[PDB]
Amino acid sequence: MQDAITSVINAADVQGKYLDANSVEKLRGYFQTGELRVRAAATIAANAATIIKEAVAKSLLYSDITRPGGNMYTTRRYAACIRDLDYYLRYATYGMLAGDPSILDERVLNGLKETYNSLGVPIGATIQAIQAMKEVTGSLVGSDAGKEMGLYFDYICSGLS
Amino acid sequence: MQDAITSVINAADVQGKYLDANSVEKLRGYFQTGELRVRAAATIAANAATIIKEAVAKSLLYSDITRPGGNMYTTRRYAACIRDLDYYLRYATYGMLAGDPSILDERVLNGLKETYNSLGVPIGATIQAIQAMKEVTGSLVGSDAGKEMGLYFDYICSGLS
Amino acid sequence: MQDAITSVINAADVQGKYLDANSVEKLRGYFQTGELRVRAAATIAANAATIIKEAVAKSLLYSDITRPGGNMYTTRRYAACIRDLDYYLRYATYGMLAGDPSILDERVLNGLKETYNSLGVPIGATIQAIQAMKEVTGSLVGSDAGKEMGLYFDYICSGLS
Amino acid sequence: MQDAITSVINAADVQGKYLDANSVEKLRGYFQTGELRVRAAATIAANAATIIKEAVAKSLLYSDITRPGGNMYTTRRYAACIRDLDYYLRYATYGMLAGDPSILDERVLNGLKETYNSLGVPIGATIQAIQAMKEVTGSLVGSDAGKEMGLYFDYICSGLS
Amino acid sequence: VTKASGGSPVVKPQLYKTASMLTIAQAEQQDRFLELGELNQLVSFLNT
Amino acid sequence: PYIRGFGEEPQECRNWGTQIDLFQYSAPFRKVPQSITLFSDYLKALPDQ
Amino acid sequence: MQDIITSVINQYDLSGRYLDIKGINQINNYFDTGLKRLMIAKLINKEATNLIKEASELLFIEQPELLRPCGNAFIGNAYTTRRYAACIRDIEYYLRYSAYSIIAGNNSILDERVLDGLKETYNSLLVPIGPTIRVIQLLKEIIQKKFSTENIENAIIAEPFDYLAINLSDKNL
Amino acid sequence: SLVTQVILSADDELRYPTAGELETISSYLKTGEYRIRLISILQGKEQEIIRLASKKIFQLHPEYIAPGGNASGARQRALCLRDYGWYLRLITYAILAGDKEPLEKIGIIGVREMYNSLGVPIIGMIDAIKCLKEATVEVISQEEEDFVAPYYDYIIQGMS
Amino acid sequence: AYDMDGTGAGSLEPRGIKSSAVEKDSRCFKVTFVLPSQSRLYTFRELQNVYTTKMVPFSSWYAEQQRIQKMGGKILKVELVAGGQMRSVGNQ
Amino acid sequence: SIVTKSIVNADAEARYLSPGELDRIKSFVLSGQRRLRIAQTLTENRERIVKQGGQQLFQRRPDVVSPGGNAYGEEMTATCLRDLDYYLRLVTYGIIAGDVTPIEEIGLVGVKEMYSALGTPISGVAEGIRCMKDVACSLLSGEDAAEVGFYFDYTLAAMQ
Amino acid sequence: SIVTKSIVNADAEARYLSPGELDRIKSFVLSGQRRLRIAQTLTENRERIVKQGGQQLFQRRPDVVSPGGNAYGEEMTATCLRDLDYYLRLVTYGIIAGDVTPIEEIGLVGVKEMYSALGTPISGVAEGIRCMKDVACSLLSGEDAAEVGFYFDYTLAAMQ
Amino acid sequence: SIVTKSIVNADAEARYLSPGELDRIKSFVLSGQRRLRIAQTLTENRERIVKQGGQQLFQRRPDVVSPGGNAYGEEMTATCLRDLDYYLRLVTYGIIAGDVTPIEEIGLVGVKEMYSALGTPISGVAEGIRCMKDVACSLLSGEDAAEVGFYFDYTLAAMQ
Ligand SMILES: CCC1=C(C)/C(=C/C2=NC(=C\c3[nH]c(/C=C4\NC(=O)[C@H](C)[C@H]4CC)c(C)c3CCC(=O)O)/C(CCC(=O)O)=C2C)NC1=O
Ligand SMILES: CCC1=C(C)/C(=C/C2=NC(=C\c3[nH]c(/C=C4\NC(=O)[C@H](C)[C@H]4CC)c(C)c3CCC(=O)O)/C(CCC(=O)O)=C2C)NC1=O
Ligand SMILES: CCC1=C(C)/C(=C/C2=NC(=C\c3[nH]c(/C=C4\NC(=O)[C@H](C)[C@H]4CC)c(C)c3CCC(=O)O)/C(CCC(=O)O)=C2C)NC1=O
Ligand SMILES: CCC1=C(C)/C(=C/C2=NC(=C\c3[nH]c(/C=C4\NC(=O)[C@H](C)[C@H]4CC)c(C)c3CCC(=O)O)/C(CCC(=O)O)=C2C)NC1=O
Ligand SMILES: CCC1=C(C)/C(=C/C2=NC(=C\c3[nH]c(/C=C4\NC(=O)[C@H](C)[C@H]4CC)c(C)c3CCC(=O)O)/C(CCC(=O)O)=C2C)NC1=O
Ligand SMILES: CCC1=C(C)/C(=C/C2=NC(=C\c3[nH]c(/C=C4\NC(=O)[C@H](C)[C@H]4CC)c(C)c3CCC(=O)O)/C(CCC(=O)O)=C2C)NC1=O
Ligand SMILES: CCC1=C(C)/C(=C/C2=NC(=C\c3[nH]c(/C=C4\NC(=O)[C@H](C)[C@H]4CC)c(C)c3CCC(=O)O)/C(CCC(=O)O)=C2C)NC1=O
Ligand SMILES: CCC1=C(C)/C(=C/C2=NC(=C\c3[nH]c(/C=C4\NC(=O)[C@H](C)[C@H]4CC)c(C)c3CCC(=O)O)/C(CCC(=O)O)=C2C)NC1=O
Ligand SMILES: CCC1=C(C)/C(=C/C2=NC(=C\c3[nH]c(/C=C4\NC(=O)[C@H](C)[C@H]4CC)c(C)c3CCC(=O)O)/C(CCC(=O)O)=C2C)NC1=O
Repeated sequence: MQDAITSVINAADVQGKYLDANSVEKLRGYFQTGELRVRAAATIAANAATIIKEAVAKSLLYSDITRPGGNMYTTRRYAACIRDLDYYLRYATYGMLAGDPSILDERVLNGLKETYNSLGVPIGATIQAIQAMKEVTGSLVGSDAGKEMGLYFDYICSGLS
Repeated sequence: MQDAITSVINAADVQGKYLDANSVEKLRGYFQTGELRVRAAATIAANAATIIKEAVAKSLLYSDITRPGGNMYTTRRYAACIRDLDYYLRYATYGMLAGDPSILDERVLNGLKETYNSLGVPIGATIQAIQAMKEVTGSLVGSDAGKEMGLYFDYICSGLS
Repeated sequence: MQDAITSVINAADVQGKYLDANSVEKLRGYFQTGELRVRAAATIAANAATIIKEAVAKSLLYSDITRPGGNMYTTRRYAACIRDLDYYLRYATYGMLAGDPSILDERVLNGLKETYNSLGVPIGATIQAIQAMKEVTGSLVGSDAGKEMGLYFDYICSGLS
Repeated sequence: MQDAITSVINAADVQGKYLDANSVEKLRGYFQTGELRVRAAATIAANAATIIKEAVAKSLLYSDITRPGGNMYTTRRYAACIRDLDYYLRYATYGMLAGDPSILDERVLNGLKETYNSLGVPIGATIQAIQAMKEVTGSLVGSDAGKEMGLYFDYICSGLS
Repeated sequence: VTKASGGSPVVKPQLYKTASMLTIAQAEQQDRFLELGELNQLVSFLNT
Repeated sequence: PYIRGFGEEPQECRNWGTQIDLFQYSAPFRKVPQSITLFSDYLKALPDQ
Repeated sequence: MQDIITSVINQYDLSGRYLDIKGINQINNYFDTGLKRLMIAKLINKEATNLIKEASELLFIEQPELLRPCGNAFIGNAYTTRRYAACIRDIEYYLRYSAYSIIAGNNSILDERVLDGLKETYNSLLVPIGPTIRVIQLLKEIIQKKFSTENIENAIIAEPFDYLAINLSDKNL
Repeated sequence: SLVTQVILSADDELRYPTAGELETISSYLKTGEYRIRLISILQGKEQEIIRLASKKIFQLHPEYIAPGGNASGARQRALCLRDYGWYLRLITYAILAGDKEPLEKIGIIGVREMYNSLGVPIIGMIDAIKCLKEATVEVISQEEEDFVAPYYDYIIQGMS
Repeated sequence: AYDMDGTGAGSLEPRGIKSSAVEKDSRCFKVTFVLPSQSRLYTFRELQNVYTTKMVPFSSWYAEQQRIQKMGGKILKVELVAGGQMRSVGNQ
Repeated sequence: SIVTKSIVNADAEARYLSPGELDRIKSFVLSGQRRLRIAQTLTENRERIVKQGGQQLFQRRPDVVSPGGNAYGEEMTATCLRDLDYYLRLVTYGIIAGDVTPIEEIGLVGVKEMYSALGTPISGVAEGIRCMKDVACSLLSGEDAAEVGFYFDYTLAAMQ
Repeated sequence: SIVTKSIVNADAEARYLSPGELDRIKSFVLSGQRRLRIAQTLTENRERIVKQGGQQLFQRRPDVVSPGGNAYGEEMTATCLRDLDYYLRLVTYGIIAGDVTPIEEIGLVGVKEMYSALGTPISGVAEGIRCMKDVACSLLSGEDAAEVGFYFDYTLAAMQ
Repeated sequence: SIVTKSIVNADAEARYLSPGELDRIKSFVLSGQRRLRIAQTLTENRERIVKQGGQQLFQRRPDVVSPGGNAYGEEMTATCLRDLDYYLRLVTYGIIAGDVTPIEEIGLVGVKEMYSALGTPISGVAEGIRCMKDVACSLLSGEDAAEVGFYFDYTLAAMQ
């Protein structure tokens, strides 16, 4: 659980040296985007339910995982999805603010693909839901902010694959 | 890989005792249906291609998995289906003769639902194909023989679910 | 968790026989050293902090695991060491009294080398700390008592390797 | 896969320093026991089949793992045991010559307890077979050589536990 | 048939106590060294 | 609260291995969930491995 | 768990269809033997403490090794009365969960509450699997002694005890 | 009773009673008087039955009656019939409230430690209840004794 | 967060104790009660005193008070030692 | 069903089934002939029970079908009736299982999360099931209408 | 059995079972009545088939029982007959399975590793099974002795 | 940092970040330009901040450097100043992280166990950091000295 400042301090500390010009050079780069990330995390908090409603209706709403036999049939199983998609849109918001994807594999990625295989959850439909959820997130926060929030979505999709 | 006789011998052997009246009582029950299973496996061997042609046309022939984007669009993907449905109708024939579904999970069920999730094969449409294939199999072999062959189809559908 | 008397009773009981001359022959050998073990465990309880302070300063105090980047850099990580070395000097005291190393692998050794690999703790520096801790323990309790307490230190070092 | 000389060279090399007095001090200690280990490995090679025949008859020959239902009933399963016990007596001979148990976990211990749980092999009876095999090995090679060969048996028993 | 498995670790069930035994275990259970009483406790049994 | 060990209480056959794993110092490093996968594979078929 | 009914209804839900008549014929076969499944269960409650006692003596009369010292294999058979007390306790469970499972008409309660980890638990304590399964069917013959003149109660009583036997086996064939 | 088990069992889930449970109350209340008619049959045969229970519990177990046994003496045997009277009185409660709690909140929960502190052999009391159930069959016809049969052998299962 | 997100009947997490406690609530009661175990005679565990008087928070008094009566307990006295009354903001 | 949760109740309590539990498994299986007749009536009346079910639902809630309603157009109205076919199916399961256990873990657990996440008014779908209930109980006698209606109103209760 | 390996044969070949395979499963199950009679003869003749089996084995191989032989003394001779009781049991399995598949994976696969690792002369145990074969075929007619002897000599072949 | 624990605070509470949390991440990053200037002052003043730091430390605690003190001789005095270079480095981390989280898990957690186990007087090293604080705040203006001194006294508080 490290942000961009924590990761910069760790690497500069792990060699026992002070924060030289290169370490502060990245820190200044993070502070420049500090204004963009909060507004990105602002609108995502507002439209959390709307984004997840848009992703599932755009990716896996009417596919036969939704029908009987599919992986999402029963109401408990459907309700687990939007609960499950809420974490991906939420933890991706944390990575967008912290500027470092360490929180994702610390709290989301580890034991995740090994868990879906246990339950039999289709990893293929899961990533496309996150990809569609990444597509709507670029709608709200804009282009570059979508590039930032989108940079952690595919990090989840990559490791979850 | 045990038949009804192998399973009866195993349970009677695993306690180190001889084949008492209860163990032979089930064995006599299996030999009584020995005449029914061969004729059931006889006609299924004859109408193997006809049964699979009837199931796909009755369950998933014109659904939008068949159309572009659906899970069965390309000719390689369509040809994999009837190859894939052939195993279900074939291994179910083996379970019907052996009188024990041990061969199914040994050679079909294990790593199956975990494989379809990898490829992204819809488990919902798969079971309905096997259900429709179970429906036509009761047409050929009769009622009770269909009850026997049908008893292993839903075993595949249950574990594949 | 068996002492020398528990292990002697177990082996004599596991064959269903009484305590013959050979079983009591070892038990008499344990009672002869009963006076030595208590005084050995006496002084080790007194100089617990002094022994661990001597071992770390003699083995791994100034090596670059102590410096930044090394495995023992931060104060939480340094404080975990003397907490960690306390168990080795403590559980070895229990084995010295019980006269049987069953308590070590029961409560120390199992999942230990598999845990240090998870944390990334250097097993090489760990054993040399215990070896140096074994060297100072022979100083206090004497030669033969050090031979007894030393006999369980390398048991930890062997299994932890 | 390191012997005592390889482990001494590695630790002296990993700090980038030459072989000082402490590194050569252990190497001289290994060369002193070089004569003992070969004669220990000599007789064990001669009485390999006799030692394994003595261990199984002394530990698990007549227990109900040997009878029907037990874990060792069928001749394939019995034959796998003496094949399996041969590795423990063989790889322990390698550790006794190399003076370092690195070869055991490299080639025996890893994936071993995770494999016996898959097959359903009783780890409890396995360790007692190795303990009985350790007891007969101290008969042949003597006391101190048995202490050396015995030091790697319980290393297998510890990690296999 | 059971399609999963938690593993079977080597467990030795308890059989009895001994005077040499349990107060090696009581001081163990608190994660503290042997105390003078329970360690003088271990002594005078081995003098028997 | 104490740890309800094996020689404390009538244990159950279903979480025998896992509970003995959980009552160890090695417990806090199985970062993968040991129990939710084990209780779920009890119902599903054999996995691919 | 799942009885014969809920197991039947999940069979038709996975396919997402209503209950046809082949589905209802399976339910009717339970409702016919359902009244017969109870006095089997009611006989067990009246014969419970006895039926464990005849099973133990019939077991140890063939396995005298189970009442003897283990050998150096630290194996859990009925050596000591502490071992004997807990070892009779397991026969309690095999009669109990095989009594519910007679009423459910389905072995769903058996495997998830008895079979799951059974080889796990016995491999830890080194418990006999061979004699453990043989006592399960000594109960089966003992219970079938009461209902013997006809033979449609016999298949009902055999189904739970036979399921534990085939499943606790390391598969020789 | 049975309604109390449904109110309790539905109360720990914070919900009203479901469709199946309200059957279990409705079917129980429709079989109401037949328990009421049955208990009056048994109350008129309590002096009937306990006299027959002392028949076979003591011809089976003369150890207890003999000098040295617990039941030796008049006043020890005097309460001996009283314990049958309380048990038979408890079963009339259990036959009415159609479940086992009046046989379990009283009588069964902790019965062994009661007897073990009294000297009564707990195995002998199991045969005493089994003797009591053997005695109730004679003064009761075949229709209604299997209605009362499952209430007896629960006591035997509770005592072991 | 707080226990009143929208959960009620027919919702995914199971129907349970729902307290009207705000975010990080700082109100706590001083309660007094006896709670006989009613389960020691088939478990045979050691005995513990059942008459307790302790400070329970407002965040979880209702669950505790709902549970103390679950096992036949009797509540002799409770008070709100820490916190205000009718206070819109400030319970945090 | 009543068989599976009467077991798991007595399963948790470390005991067997009481007469109160075994005289109801007994009472339920003799009831099984009458249950299949009731479910057989609703099985091939789904054409009228659903279509007339959505009849009163739109007359009572024209907002959901009006432009802007969730079930607006040819598309959503078809799915608007699809859910009623689901819940009518689960009631046939509950009647044969003698409990809402099939209806519990299908269509009831976490149902508010689904319909809130679909934008559907959960109160509107509750109105739909009530309209189906009047059509269903109109197809059966009074003794049956106290059951078939009995499972609908449980679904009404959990759906709000 | 013939049923399980006629399946796994056609299983591997991606096909169903031919008439050659299904007219023999058919021919085997009609043979099943006669197989149980044959196995029933050897089942309760193990007292004579084993004890007379070890009769000729010691008269033909006195070395194995003489002092120094593997089966020397009261102990090993009991186990000396125990293995014959094993192999006589597996022949009863092969007769009912219609194949040596039960005898294959029990007592035949890797048998030379066991007996070589036990110090037992594997040729000696082969002589024991041949002595049992003459006793077994002497208990049956000519049509049966071509079967019961037929499974022994397969065990003789694989045991050397 | 303030960014990572404002997250893990709102992480545990199952919620997003409030305006109180997001108007301070916002307020902190605009503060980031001024923080790097402050840490840049202490970065290349470690020669004067450490050496004058150990200046007043020995004048105020001559015991630790006198013969018998822990930092006695040419050797320990070099390490005597090494730790001050450590803690001066961690204060530069805390200034840039806007919190003592870097100083918390480095040099503060379990610090009393280390220095007690090294024989070093923990009060003596606390005196050393206070001497560095007067040198550090003497190098900056009043607005900055309320920060750079602010992190030292936290280290003083946790170090006793
Ligand atoms: C914070 C990191 C994190 C994640 C991600 C997580 C996932 C997780 N997802 C679960 C289930 C589930 N997840 C799904 C999800 C899906 N079905 C589909 O078809 C889609 C592809 C997908 C939605 C995108 C379903 C249906 C279940 C229920 C499975 C069942 O009841 O068997 C469960 C089982 C327990 C429960 O939901 O209460 C866990 C623990 N846990 C974590 O700690
Ligand atoms: C009673 C048997 C037993 C042992 C031995 C044990 C060890 C153990 N050592 C640990 C950590 C540790 N152990 C060390 C030890 C060392 N660093 C070095 O350079 C040296 C080679 C070594 C000191 C000799 C360190 C630095 C950590 C902290 C690791 C971290 O924060 O990542 C941890 C992680 C949790 C914690 O400390 O709170 C455990 C569980 N647990 C047990 O139950
Ligand atoms: C070199 C390190 C190493 C080891 C140790 C090893 C073990 C190993 N033991 C096996 C089986 C086995 N192992 C046993 C062993 C035993 N049964 C008992 O009751 C005893 C407790 C125990 C003898 C001491 C048995 C019976 C099998 C056969 C299991 C089966 O057929 O299901 C198998 C399966 C495949 C085969 O034997 O061909 C492997 C791979 N592999 C390795 O690479
Ligand atoms: C509901 C299904 C279920 C079963 C069956 C079960 C069994 C079970 N059997 C046990 C022990 C045991 N079981 C036995 C049994 C036997 N010894 C023999 O020699 C005979 C073969 C056998 C009697 C038939 C013995 C001796 C122990 C104690 C082992 C020891 O401490 O030495 C234990 C450990 C003690 C405990 O109960 O906490 C468990 C959990 N648990 C379950 O949940
Ligand atoms: C409502 C449930 C309930 C019961 C059953 C109960 C029993 C009970 N039985 C007692 C004594 C006794 N009970 C017996 C009993 C017997 N001797 C035999 O041979 C028989 C098998 C058996 C009677 C059928 C004897 C001999 C004593 C006197 C022991 C003594 O004090 O020396 C006592 C001591 C005082 C007394 O007699 O009242 C109690 C309290 N209390 C209860 O609340
Ligand atoms: C099962 C028996 C039982 C009851 C009845 C019960 C009541 C109870 N009512 C409470 C609060 C409350 N109760 C009310 C109720 C009202 N306001 C009004 O104006 C009305 C007159 C009244 C509604 C009828 C309010 C507003 C609170 C919140 C008080 C606060 O936040 O300070 C609380 C504090 C904790 C919480 O709600 O989480 C409890 C414990 N607990 C129980 O165990
Ligand atoms: C067996 C339990 C169960 C239920 C109930 C269930 C419901 C369910 N309802 C859905 C859609 C829908 N449901 C409605 C429903 C309604 N519109 C209205 O105005 C009315 C108030 C209401 C019906 C009476 C609409 C309009 C949609 C489509 C929403 C959209 O397209 O965005 C969908 C997504 C599409 C699909 O896969 O069918 C599911 C999964 N699934 C289940 O497994
Ligand atoms: C079902 C297939 C199967 C077989 C065949 C089998 C054999 C087997 N034979 C054994 C011993 C033995 N077997 C013999 C046998 C013989 N001595 C002679 O002179 C004769 C040539 C020969 C018998 C005809 C002897 C003497 C021993 C004891 C050897 C010893 O004590 O060292 C043992 C070890 C003790 C035991 O557990 O019984 C096994 C496992 N196990 C099996 O599962
Ligand atoms: C980043 C946080 C951090 C700290 C603080 C730290 C301290 C630390 N101080 C040490 C030694 C030492 N530290 C001192 C310190 C002092 N003597 C005095 O009189 C003064 C009161 C005091 C200094 C102001 C001395 C004398 C030694 C050597 C002790 C010895 O040789 O026995 C050592 C062992 C040698 C080494 O590896 O440097 C460590 C690890 N490590 C860390 O990671």
